Amino acid sequence: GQLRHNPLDIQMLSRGLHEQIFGQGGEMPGEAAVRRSVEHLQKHGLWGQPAVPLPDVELRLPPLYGDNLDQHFRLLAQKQSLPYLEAANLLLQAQLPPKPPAWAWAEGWTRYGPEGEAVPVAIPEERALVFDVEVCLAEGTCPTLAVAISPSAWYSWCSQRLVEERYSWTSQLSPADLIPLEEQLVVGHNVSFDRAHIREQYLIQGSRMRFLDTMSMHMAISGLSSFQRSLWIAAKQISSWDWLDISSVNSLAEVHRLYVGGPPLEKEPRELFVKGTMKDIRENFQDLMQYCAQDVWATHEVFQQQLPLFLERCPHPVTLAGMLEMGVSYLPVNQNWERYLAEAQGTYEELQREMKKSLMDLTNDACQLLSGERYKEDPWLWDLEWDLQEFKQKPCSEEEEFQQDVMARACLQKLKGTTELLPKRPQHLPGHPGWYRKLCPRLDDPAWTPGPSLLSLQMRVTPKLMALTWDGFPLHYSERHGWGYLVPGRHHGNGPYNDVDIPGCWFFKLPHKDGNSCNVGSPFAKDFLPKMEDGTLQAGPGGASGPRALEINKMISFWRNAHKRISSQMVVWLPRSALPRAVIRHPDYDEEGLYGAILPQVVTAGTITRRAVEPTWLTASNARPDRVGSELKAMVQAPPGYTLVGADVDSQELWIAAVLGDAHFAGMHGCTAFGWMTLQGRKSRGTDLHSKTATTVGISREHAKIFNYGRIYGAGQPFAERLLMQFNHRLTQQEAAEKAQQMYAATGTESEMFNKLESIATSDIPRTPVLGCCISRALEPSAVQEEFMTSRVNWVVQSSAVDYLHLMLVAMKWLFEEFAIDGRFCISIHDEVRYLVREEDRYRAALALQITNLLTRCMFAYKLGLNDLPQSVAFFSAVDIDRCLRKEVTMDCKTPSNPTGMERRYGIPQGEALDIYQIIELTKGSLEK
Amino acid sequence: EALLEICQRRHFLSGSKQQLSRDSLLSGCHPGFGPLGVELRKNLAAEWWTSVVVFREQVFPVDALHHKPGPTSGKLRENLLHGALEHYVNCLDLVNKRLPYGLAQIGVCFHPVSIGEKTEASLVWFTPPRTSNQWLDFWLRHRLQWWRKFAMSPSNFSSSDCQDEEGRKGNKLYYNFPWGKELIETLWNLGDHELLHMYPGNVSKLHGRDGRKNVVPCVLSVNGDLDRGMLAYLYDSFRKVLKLHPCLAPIKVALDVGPTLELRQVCQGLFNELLENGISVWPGYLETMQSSLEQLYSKYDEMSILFTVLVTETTLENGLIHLRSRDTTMKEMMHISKLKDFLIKYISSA
Amino acid sequence: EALLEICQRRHFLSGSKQQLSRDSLLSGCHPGFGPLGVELRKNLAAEWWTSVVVFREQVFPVDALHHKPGPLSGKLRENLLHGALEHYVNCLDLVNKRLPYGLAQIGVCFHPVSIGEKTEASLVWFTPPRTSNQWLDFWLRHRLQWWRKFAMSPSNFSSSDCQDEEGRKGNKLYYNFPWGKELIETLWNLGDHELLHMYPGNVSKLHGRDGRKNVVPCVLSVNGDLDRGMLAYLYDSFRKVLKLHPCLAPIKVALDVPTLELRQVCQGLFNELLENGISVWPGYLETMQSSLEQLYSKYDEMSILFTVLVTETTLENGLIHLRSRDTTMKEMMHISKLKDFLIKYISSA
DNA sequence: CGGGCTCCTCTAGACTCGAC
DNA sequence: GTCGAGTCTAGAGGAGCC
Ligand SMILES: Nc1ccn([C@H]2C[C@H](O)[C@@H](COP(=O)(O)OP(=O)(O)OP(=O)(O)O)O2)c(=O)n1
Ligand SMILES: [Ca+2]
Repeated sequence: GQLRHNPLDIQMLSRGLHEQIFGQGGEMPGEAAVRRSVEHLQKHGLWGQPAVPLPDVELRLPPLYGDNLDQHFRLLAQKQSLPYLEAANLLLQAQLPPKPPAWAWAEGWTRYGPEGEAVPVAIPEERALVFDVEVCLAEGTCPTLAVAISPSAWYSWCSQRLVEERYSWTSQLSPADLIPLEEQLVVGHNVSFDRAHIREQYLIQGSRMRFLDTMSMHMAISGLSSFQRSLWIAAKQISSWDWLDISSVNSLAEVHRLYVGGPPLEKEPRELFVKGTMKDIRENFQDLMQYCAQDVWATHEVFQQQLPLFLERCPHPVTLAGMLEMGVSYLPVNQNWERYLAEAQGTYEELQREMKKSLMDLTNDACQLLSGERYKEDPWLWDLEWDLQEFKQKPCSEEEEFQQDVMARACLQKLKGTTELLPKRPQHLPGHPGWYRKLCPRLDDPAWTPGPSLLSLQMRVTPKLMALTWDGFPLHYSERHGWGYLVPGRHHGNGPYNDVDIPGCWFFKLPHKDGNSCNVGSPFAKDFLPKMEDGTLQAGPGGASGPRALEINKMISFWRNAHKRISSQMVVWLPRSALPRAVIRHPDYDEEGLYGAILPQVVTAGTITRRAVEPTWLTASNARPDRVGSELKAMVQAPPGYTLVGADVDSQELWIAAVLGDAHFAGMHGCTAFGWMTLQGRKSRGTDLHSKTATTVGISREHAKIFNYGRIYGAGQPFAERLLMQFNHRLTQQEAAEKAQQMYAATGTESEMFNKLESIATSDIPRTPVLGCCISRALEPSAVQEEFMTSRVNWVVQSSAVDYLHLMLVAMKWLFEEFAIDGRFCISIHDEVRYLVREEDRYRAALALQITNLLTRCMFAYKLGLNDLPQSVAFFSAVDIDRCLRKEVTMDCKTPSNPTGMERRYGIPQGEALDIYQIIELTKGSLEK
Repeated sequence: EALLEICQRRHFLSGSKQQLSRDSLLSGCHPGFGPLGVELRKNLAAEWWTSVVVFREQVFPVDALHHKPGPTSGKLRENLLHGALEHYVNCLDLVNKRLPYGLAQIGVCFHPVSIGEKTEASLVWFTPPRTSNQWLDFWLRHRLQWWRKFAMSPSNFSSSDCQDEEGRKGNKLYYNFPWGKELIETLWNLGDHELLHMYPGNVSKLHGRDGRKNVVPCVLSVNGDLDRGMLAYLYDSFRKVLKLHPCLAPIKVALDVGPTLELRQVCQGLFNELLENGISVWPGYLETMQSSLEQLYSKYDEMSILFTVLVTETTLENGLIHLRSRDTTMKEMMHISKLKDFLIKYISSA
Repeated sequence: EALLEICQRRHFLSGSKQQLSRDSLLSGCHPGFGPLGVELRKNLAAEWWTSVVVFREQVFPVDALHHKPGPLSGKLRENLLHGALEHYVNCLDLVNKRLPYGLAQIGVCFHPVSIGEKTEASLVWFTPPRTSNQWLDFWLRHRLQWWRKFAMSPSNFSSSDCQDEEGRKGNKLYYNFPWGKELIETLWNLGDHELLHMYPGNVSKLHGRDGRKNVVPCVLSVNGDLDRGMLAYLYDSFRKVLKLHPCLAPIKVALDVPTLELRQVCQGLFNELLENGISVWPGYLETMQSSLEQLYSKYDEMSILFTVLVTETTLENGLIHLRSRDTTMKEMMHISKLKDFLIKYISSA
């Protein structure tokens, strides 16, 4: 009988899988523990509920090397990261001669021997390096120069665009435009940036070179939170301050001052590589290369001072293997990327000019109120600058017609020469008022556009121009209390404020989505669209003029804040020779198309929870039918012959907290009420905790995620009420409070989770309950006392999720290497893992990912001592097999910039989301070919 | 009815109220437009040409005769599509048999109502069948943006997908006139049926190049009404002001004088300068029946005149001339030397 | 005959070679014009407009329909005079009851031959009888100067004086085509007879201010043929080279050609030249390439002022080969000075 | 007491630098 | 030698992600 049950009647893992994973010899929880669990469940009214059995799964799992799961994972990770630890130790035992006085002015790589002799080499040809790259920002994204430190000799790289002066270089980057490098290890401060300039890193096939980062290890050892970073910077210029002397911000100067504490680091004041041209770099070549070498040496010293501490506080090899695997992200693109950029920019400009037409018309119609001093009668525009400046002052015959024309031209020319009388500096619209002057660009601007083109909804005069009103009251801005409205008099919403002291008026702030403490900075936020539609917020012109402004603001808000990031993404277009034969021979291959890749500049550990941080691709919005350019991730399209096979873990932090609470309570699954509730539920039936919450309260499932994860980590009942009122407008203040008490005072259901989290948090040396990784030195109780409590309690679960990601990466790499699965790691979001696999091995990759999830869940159970795993969370709900990258395999990504969808505008079809029961039938249950 | 009376008073629409029935204007039974109306229509034609033919490497002008002889006598044309399709084989030689390429033409067509005359702009866009829907969507977006970017209320320019009696895909462009939405531009994704009927026999002549593939193009036909478009822009523009687009205003600048002989020569020199620049100027220094400044301002506002240049006694002292815009109603003191650059920049950057 | 073959090949004239004949071209019954011919006629219309309506405060456009309704059962128009005469009353209010004024128009006129459509540039000048012949001579001289401005051999643009049967002074402009002299324009002094016939009685509406007194002006007809003018200029401009005047030539510069980066440079130059108002033939789009002599011959037969070539050396220094249609002298100049050079060359002539 | 991140635009202050 | 136009930094508020 494959079906198994625990003393709590929860369906456990199948008998075959349990025997393959846990073997035998487990210890029973004991009569007392079972009695306590039954008593708790009956007290919370959950012991009598039944459950429908799930089909059993029989798998011939790959042979685990060790005696149990932990030893197996340790062996896998040691095999994966053994050469790179050796390279790091080689760096730890390196002595170099002083940096050469004369840097080589030659294209390519130069090797510096003793005394400073420069020898040209093709590649550094080393196993461990310290790498820094300098890029001329004003010229483009092509690397300018780089200096590398090897244990034997120095290395310096100069580009063809720095030694040779040319009229114009190609703006489409190529592998021939990158730095030629490459079992090798490269160490850098923000090595992700320096990794993106390596020629061989953009190949579709993977490489054995891994990258180590100084910021990531700094965050692992003695990192700081965002609030902690702010406090640290403020102190450099909460009653606990012992954390200051052992922590620093990710700036290389501060990190070197912390871990080394030598002379202060020297920074160039000119910043030529950022605010300079190529000529300045050519003139100051020696100084810039010396600065680069100094930065490389400082990074080397910091790495030497950091690596032993990182190995001490993160002794599990899986941590290092997952940090190395997380730094090889790879996002393929094509000419559709360029077309998407063009279409998004065009749609953004069209909507921008559509809004600016109405804004400029309203402004121009307001200049007439200057005449007759009629602005004193306008409630919206009685406090602007209407003053006007004075200008600064220090049948004729052929012969007759020609003479008349010449005389007129000469008279005009004579009066044309009076330009010397007026001042050289042209005055900016002296005639028009000051508020109108501030909104107009000057003629010297190369991008001058007629009229008040420098206007947007975000400015402080736009609501006054549009005569926006709240419940029949004109909007009023208070610098102390943000926006609001004026009620005539001398209504109770958001309370009055006497600080404005407006004669015969009252000031009430607009309702902010985050409470009375916050201030509204603009009435055009997404939260005010329902109020505009309802009628509380109205425009003076009325009709569709008002709501359309907010609609367009919502549509173009994301692109406005992300066009610089998305357009400046470093894309390197691989030529036909560099592409594999499989891509070329595939029917979908296009001769006239482009095939390149974008390497995300991922900081592996940019969080105190050791999470990753990428400015764009970890902030990339999903496709929506309203936001302009929201199909950003959908433009990451696999090359011909390749598919993006990946999946998302289901209810990660909920399960981690539940298993921790259970293990604290009793060595069984589903002991506490919260653990039992989390396990009892399927995603195909809509009865999981997120779906159950989305049913109980009318908010969406994402809002349910926000609500649950807030309630877990210390959100109060007022926060719950505000969230419910924000994401469901049908609820009133009294009605929303009823549902807040229904899920907060009725919890204890989650008492054991809180007990375990506060036990780990208040420990002198907090450690991850799975891989044993320690918290940052600036968060231990000896340094922070009772402060940063919420951050520390959330750190346990978040770092457990990071350990989950590390385990997933290690297991996936092991399965790919062992069974010869043709694919590579694509990108990992905080709980997602995408792998660029060939079309012929998509189902093998899906089965490998299912096995990886099963192994990771079993590891989480075993490291806590539960000695078993429920069947409910033993496999992925569905593994996505899609050509492009999107949240769901069925969304067609309709956008204001992509109205026809991905199927019509491009050639992207819809993929499939398959469960284990289907993957097994598709691949006969074996990963082998 | 205020718009029609203002058009009559400022010579946009000729005739009395009897001939200015909106049905007559829509049908084309009205008499010809006034000189300002002619200038507005010419500005619309110039902008359409700049957007369609000039900035496209594959769109060429074409000349189709106003009458179609033969099968029983000849007839006057009702569409520009037939004449442009008659030149497909000849114009294949220009682009070296490469697709897509277009033939454009702005002309007058006659349809029964009484014969109503309409100024129409056409674009026959020969495309391979593979991307015919993509090109239809692209041209829909492009023409809709072209109509919207000269409009104070672009929301009144709309689109509507439509199917022909044969099921051929197409789109229709409308403007929200005060009475209702009237069709002003129609894009049809006509197949090769028209080309095959007009060129019976071997299909070797019609073979265009889709990359490296020979194929018979799919006739994407775009037809737009310029008289109704001009009337729509007059309604859109309409203190009584006709806020026509700066690139569509019939009169860019009106020069007036506020020393009779010397100021006459100064204004004459400025007139000749702005004219040679390429800016049409309304002479406001010749009207013997002078009026107050406010009446002149109202008259220039109703005429869609962008700028009123004033040359005064102080101009001879320091070269400063008053300049009032139609938008803010504020004038600015600017030197004579800088007037031509400012006007050119204002027109081009609009 | 060679010129007509070149025009047909180079898309100055549309239709088959058999259809295109001298009589059909002179009668308006030809199949039509090619894109180059359309642009040449458009340049002619623009120059005529600048010469007549522009630079004058007394000349206005005319909007006359193609058909005349009412009893003579409407008919296609035969001239643009009737529309101007019908607009006479309103144009008096337009000029604020001043005098004189004009009503010039360019449009398609229908003449029986078949149906012959000609593009005619007319000029209806309303002047008081005090200064009739003075304005007639002024218009004659200005029109002859305009015709001779673009001519390589302005001696072929003749002018003659002819008297009609009614007994009214008139002039007839001509061009000396190789086969003979053909009428390209004609001036008449018709008088007030047509306006009186079209407005019988109530002469108070027709009164205009000739200074202090009120007079009914006469009618002056200055009617030319822009199609015949286009043919005359083509014949005057004809090594097979069509040396058209820069203000009339349809295409100014031909741009030709690492395919990708050269294409990008050519696209940037093309965009700049188009934005600055210079028509460019995009010859760089053609993957197929022939001898540079063939390209030069093609661009010469298309009346293209200059041929610009972007090569590999351009990326390094920015220099581009430039070939002149008139002088056949090649030179190297920086690609950033081409726009200003072309603008200066056009403005010079 | 939600947590951990990302970056933008706008406004104010400080500063400087040139023009008269 | 005073003062207005750039310049730069910073802080706030908004908005993407998990
Ligand atoms: N507002 C949020 C959103 C997310 N997370 C954390 C908790 C999750 O464990 C992790 C992954 O994000 P998801 O939203 O994907 O969480 P789930 O994986 O549980 O979502 P689902 O399982 O429904 O796909 O991010 C959080 O703490 N707070
Ligand atoms: Ca998940």
